Amino acid sequence: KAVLEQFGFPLTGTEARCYTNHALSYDQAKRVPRWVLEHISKSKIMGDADRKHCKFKPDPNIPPTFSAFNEDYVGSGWSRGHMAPAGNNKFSSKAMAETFYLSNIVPQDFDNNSGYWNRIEMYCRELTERFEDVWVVSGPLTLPQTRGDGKKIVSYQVIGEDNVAVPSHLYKVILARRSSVSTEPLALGAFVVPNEAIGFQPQLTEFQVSLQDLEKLSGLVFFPHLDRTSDIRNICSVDTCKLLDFQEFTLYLSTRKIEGARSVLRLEKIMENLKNAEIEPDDYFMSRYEKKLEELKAKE
Amino acid sequence: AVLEQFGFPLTGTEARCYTNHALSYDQAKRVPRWVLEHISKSKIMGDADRKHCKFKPDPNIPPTFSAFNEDYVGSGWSRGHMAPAGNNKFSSKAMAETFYLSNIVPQDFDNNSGYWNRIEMYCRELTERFEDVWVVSGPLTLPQTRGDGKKIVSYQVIGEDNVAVPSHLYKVILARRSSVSTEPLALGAFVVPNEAIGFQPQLTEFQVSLQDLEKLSGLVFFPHLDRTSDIRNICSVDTCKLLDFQEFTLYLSTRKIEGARSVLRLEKIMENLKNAEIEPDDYFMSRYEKKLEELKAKE
Ligand SMILES: [Mn+2]
Ligand SMILES: [Mn+2]
Repeated sequence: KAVLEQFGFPLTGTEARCYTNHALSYDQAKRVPRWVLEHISKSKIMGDADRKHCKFKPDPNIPPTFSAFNEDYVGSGWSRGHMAPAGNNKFSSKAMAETFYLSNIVPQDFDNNSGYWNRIEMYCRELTERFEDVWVVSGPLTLPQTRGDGKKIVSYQVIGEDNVAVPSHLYKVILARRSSVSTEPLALGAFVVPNEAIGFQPQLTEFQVSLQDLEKLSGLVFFPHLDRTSDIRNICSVDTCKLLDFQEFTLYLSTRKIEGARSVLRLEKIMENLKNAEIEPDDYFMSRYEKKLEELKAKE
Repeated sequence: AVLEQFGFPLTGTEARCYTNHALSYDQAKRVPRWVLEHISKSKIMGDADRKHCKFKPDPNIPPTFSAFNEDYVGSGWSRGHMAPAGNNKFSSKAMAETFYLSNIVPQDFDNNSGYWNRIEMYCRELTERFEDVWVVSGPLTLPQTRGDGKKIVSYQVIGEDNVAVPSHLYKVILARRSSVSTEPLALGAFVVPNEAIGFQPQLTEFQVSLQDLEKLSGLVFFPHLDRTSDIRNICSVDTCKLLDFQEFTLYLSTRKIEGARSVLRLEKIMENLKNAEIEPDDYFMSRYEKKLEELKAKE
């Protein structure tokens, strides 16, 4: 109607925004993304892109009045948690840098970010070994709880002067295709984890939800082009949905710390703590360990 | 375009246009984000009857993201129009569409029949002085500050479908005197809490800058409006005066006359009004004694 629209309808700002290796819809009221879609493959998760050189910055395309800023996060007790992981963009330093735009970031628990959420990310990358193409939609969720008088309440903290919303939960929708020629039905799974320290006791399936139920909670329709009348396999039935256990994940963490060891004694402590946990180093750990020891012997 | 092979997720925020209002829906909260309406002298006159309308789900909203009457009834909250039904007396179709729950928000009973209603009346009143009035209404969930400084957003969700109950409501009023007028435009933004508000607060207490409201709601109102141009504050070019108690209490009483189905209930409207230390004006006595003779001609 021209009369209503004479000075324009209000702008919500939810238009899809495309980047090198991810797309997102931004929530200008909460200063966080509504959803972030990415595609993962064997080649994308390989390359020389170094996360150490990347910096968090406001997304230059976002109107500043609706953008978050590093000052909102630093000192707030919450971490800047990627929705599209930086580890999924080793192939392109430009793609990785764009995952450090705050339009891709939500306030996330430190332990969750470096723990259970990281392991889900790793599981998503692992799926590329068994599937050729993997699509992932990540995003925040603000869920209700039942107050003492039975009534359901949504409560969430809001940090910084820009009032960046802290989600109560995080969701991931994983879609995997064996290949573009294959006749095998696609594998899909929806998962919802609280934005807090989880640990190693709960398996990923304990956080699995039906796609319908997640769409009702998030107010979103994921992968709308996907025809649901066809057969879509449960990813936790056709695949494993098993994250790394304590031993494997610690060995993985201790292997990464090798490359940052700036002294020989840092490097032996890494080995020390790994031995104290009775986790025997694997061949890959030793190769990097020996490589770094002679490297550090050749430096001042 | 390998990301799009199976489509980006759907937020469902596209503008939805109706006979006399438009809105953007929030599928997660099951309430509108904003509702824009245009008011004029002609629109607010006509034979469209409110009592012929029913609240119903919006037929164009996906049922999975829609609210239902079962969510509101018994929840302690009223179904509150953003675009009021009273602005569509010219068209029964327009009025019926304001009863789609896509235009509805959980609203405090007193706020809806009281302070918010009075604001709706002031907007209609503007059509005496401005030939065109645009209004954007919607809910707001704002944070409250704990004693330690932490800002917490806390709102209730009602019904099986978890319809969000907002803490505040907002209105953006834009008025133009005429399409041939050199006088500048008039604009104002207001934010009232979603609760009982008495008669002491004047509307200007709840007035906020349009910049602030936009930062709180994540919306850009009237983007095609040039803000470097001559844009006047609505409360300096107009009065921003709501009806006081006596004016409003009389307005409420004159309308309960038309619903009096018996004489004994018709004079109790007179009695309650006199016991309210308000004197019936001519319009009251006019329609009052008319309904009195009408009720003597029935039963
Ligand atoms: Mn992370
Ligand atoms: Mn109302």
